[PDB]
Amino acid sequence: HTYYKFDYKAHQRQLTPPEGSSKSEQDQAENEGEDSAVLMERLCKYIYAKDRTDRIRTCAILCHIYHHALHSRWYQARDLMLMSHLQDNIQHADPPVQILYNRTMVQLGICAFRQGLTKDAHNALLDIQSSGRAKELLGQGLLLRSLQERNQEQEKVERRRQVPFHLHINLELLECVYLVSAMLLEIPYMAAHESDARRRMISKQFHHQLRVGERQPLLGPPESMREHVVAASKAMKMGDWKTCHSFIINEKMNGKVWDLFPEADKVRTMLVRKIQEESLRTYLFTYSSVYDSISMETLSDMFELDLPTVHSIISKMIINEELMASLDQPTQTVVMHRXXXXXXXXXXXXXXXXXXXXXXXXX
Amino acid sequence: YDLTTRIAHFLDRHLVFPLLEFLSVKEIYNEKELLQGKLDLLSDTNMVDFAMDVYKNLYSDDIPHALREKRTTVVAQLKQLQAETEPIVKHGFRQEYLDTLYRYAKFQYECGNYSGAAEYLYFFRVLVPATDRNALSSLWGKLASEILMQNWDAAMEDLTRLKETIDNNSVSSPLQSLQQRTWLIHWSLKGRDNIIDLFLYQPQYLNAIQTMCPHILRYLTTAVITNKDVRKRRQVLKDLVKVIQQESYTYKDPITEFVECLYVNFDFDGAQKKLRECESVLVNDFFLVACLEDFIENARLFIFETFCRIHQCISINMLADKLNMTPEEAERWIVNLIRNARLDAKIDSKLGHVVMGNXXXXXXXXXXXXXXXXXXXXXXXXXX
Amino acid sequence: PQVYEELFSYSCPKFLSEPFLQQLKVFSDEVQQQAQLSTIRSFLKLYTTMPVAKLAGFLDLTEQEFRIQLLVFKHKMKNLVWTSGISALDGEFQSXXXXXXXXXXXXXXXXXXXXXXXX
Amino acid sequence: RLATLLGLQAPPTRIGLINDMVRFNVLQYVVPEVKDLYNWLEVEFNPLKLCERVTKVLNWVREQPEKEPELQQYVPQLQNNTILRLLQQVSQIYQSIEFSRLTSLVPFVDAFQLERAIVDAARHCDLQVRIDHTSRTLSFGXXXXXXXXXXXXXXXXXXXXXXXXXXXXXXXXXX
Repeated sequence: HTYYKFDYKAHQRQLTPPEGSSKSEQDQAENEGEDSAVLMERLCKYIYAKDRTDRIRTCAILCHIYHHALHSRWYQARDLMLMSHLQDNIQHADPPVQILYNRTMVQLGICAFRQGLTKDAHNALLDIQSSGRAKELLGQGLLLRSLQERNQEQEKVERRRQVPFHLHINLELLECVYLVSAMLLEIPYMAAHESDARRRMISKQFHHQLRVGERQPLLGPPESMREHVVAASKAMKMGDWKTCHSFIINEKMNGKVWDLFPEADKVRTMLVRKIQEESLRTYLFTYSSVYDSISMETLSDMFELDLPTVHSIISKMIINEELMASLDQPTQTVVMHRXXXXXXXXXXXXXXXXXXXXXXXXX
Repeated sequence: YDLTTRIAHFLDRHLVFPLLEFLSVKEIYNEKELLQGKLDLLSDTNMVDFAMDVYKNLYSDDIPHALREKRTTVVAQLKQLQAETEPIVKHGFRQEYLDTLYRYAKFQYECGNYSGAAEYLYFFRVLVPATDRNALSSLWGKLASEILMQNWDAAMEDLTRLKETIDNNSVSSPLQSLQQRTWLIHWSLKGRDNIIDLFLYQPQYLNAIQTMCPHILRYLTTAVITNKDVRKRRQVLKDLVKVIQQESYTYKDPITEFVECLYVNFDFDGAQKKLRECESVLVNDFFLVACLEDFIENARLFIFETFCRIHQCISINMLADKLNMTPEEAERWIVNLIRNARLDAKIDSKLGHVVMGNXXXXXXXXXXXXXXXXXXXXXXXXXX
Repeated sequence: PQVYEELFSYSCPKFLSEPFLQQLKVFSDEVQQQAQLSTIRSFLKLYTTMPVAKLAGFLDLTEQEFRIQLLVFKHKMKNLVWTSGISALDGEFQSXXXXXXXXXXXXXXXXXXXXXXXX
Repeated sequence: RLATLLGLQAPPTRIGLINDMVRFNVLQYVVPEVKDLYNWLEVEFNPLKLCERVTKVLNWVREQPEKEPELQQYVPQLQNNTILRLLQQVSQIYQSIEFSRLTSLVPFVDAFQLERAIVDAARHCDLQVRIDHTSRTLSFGXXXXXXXXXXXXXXXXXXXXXXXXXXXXXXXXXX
């Protein structure tokens, strides 16, 4: 009855609980500088024991992680999760644990994204957001629609264990978050592939949806949230970062996806920056064909990215992808479009490998 | 950084006091924190030599009661143990004798006489009931005492005796402990390329005993980053960036995490500014102090190489101005680096121009093509 | 060389196997000296103009320190590798036919294909 | 499918559609400025004078309550068409023109937006370019190679003309 709420609401429930109660009482706990945190960690420490059952123990643990992930720093929660050591246990069962296992995963996925760690967030959410049935996997579904299903009631009452709406977290927020991640991650790697350098292969969430839109007979101006994200993606492809930033709000505004966070301004500017970076990357990837040379000053001004970031991103990427590109730091200029001799050498190597393989079969 | 937390952070007694004394000796004689805490900590224990040093100037004022009590209780304990061991050598039981050897070891160690702590520690060799517990624990002890006496040779030795020993359990960290000791020995003994391989390898999730959790993060991180000669792209990428387990240690000291992210990401100026920032703290590290100047210089050289290979022609003056570090200093560093042959940088300071080179050219490509053709021919022959 | 020299030193016995007939190991030593030279030629120039310091670092590895002033010029005399601008005041070394080469490669490719088809 | 769905015998081209626009009834009720615009862009397009013509024609549309309303919502695509034509024509006029001059020659919302447009025209293959950001120049094509194959492409065109000319001469022979 506590964890899913804010420290305030919780302390209201607690205060109001104590006002009713007689002044004389017996309490195991000793008062601490933070009343609430000590309550949660207190009952937490209580529940877990070697003797204690996994369903109860694991329940406790999950509640800790949920509360902590909401009201406390993310790293603490991560540490708890990896130290707690529940892989088999979390899945089964605890009756209400399933929600905690997926609910707390969602929550740390959300807080890590609030911290503007994209690489982390996409790591976190992929398993659970691959689910078509995810709405049900989070234990949020209208009771009625499955109440006609589950009947007879004897079996049915046990089955309908889905969590309450107040506990439940909106799906649109989660999905938009993950898709925003998968966008930032998979777009430059896609673009480069469009470039055909093919140094590395990356997968971006919501990629399939984008493909469907391209093959669609009709292309409408964005209405659903995934369409706003979509437009932001294509905008990144063409190198308009301003358009992309605009679109996310437009998709978001109907969605109300970004409005559901208290720090929304901070994350707006943070995302604006990360998007500036990755869009700069994407631009460079797609347009290096027709451009033999570049200007870091102009690029810096136009992407609104200070040169220290620009030169860094470009040099890093070029070195990582083995791109035939050359940068003069002195004049701040870049060079491409080359190597032939080296390429041929590589091909020869590959061929040799194939031959060796064939020999194996022959043997 | 605050001392309370650092001293608090390390479980080991030697780290607890030896580190305080290092911080005190290492940086400023005047500062209170190294001496006050070391004084108070020593007064909690049986070593009057350390206590005598504290008594001496730059140390907490000498107390007659503290020394006499320690000294006398020691005389008594030594007589006791001497007798007990006499009797144990004379019930003919291996376990009791082993305990006596161990207990003489403990007594000598706390008393601060390390040579003897070692001798009587390893005297438990013969009377070991089993190699794995009797013998491996003897190893852990020789390892502690050897680290504290500063012979890392011996540390590696008892590391190979321990990890060479036939019975090994995957579940037990002691793997962790031994990794830490080996890493530490390598680090104390171009880049080793061993230290980092060790430190990066695993985290017990249990107290190091030998290595501070932060200590493993920082030692692993810096040693790796400086291993240009040894390190693979994977070694930067495979064994550090991509290594999820090591991430645990890394999140402990985030300044080092960002330092490594900066380097891997090509912003070497940021990386080197972090390093400049931490330098004063890292010179306080009892194990790291001696290698600091070397590792940072190596990292700088690696950064220069990354810059240096990617550009055929460099405007040196501009780089020095745009470096975010002084141009003259950068030039001096390059000059120092070059003779070692670390860099094939073609540099005149005065010109400010730098130029590095990695029918002839045309012939080169042609040669390569011919090479591949040869390989193909070989394959054909093999098939036949 | 340091490894090469040691290899001769350890497997001194193999070389000896009569003793008068091979009193001095003459042939093996001659062979080793040729062997040492090949790697330097392997860089084989291909650079129009080369920094002296890079050359010095590479020639330093060779046992004689002064060889590069001498060792580099000596290499030019051998003609295995070509040095341009050597002995210069600057002190920095400078470093249809193509069609024929290409045609040659094409021929090899065809030959390989023929063997494949015939096979 | 939708083109067949509108009783159109086949998907049309913009030139085709325009001819209906060309027809008098569309023309007769059509504001004059648009007929002029059509001349400026579709009939006699010359880059050395298009900017001026547009500058003198664009004032009239803004003043009109109705014309401006029709115009306001097509500014973007119109601008795109005009600039596309300018890039093509510049591709015909030049071999390597300065970035300052090329951007200067054709009006743009911003210098960088002009570069964007130029590349977009290149990706859609309305022009082939190589942009050298170092020297601030653009080339409508290693250097000698690009000159050799430009020469070949000129020689070919010349031959074609000669051939056609010969045909005409044959007719003159009869005269």
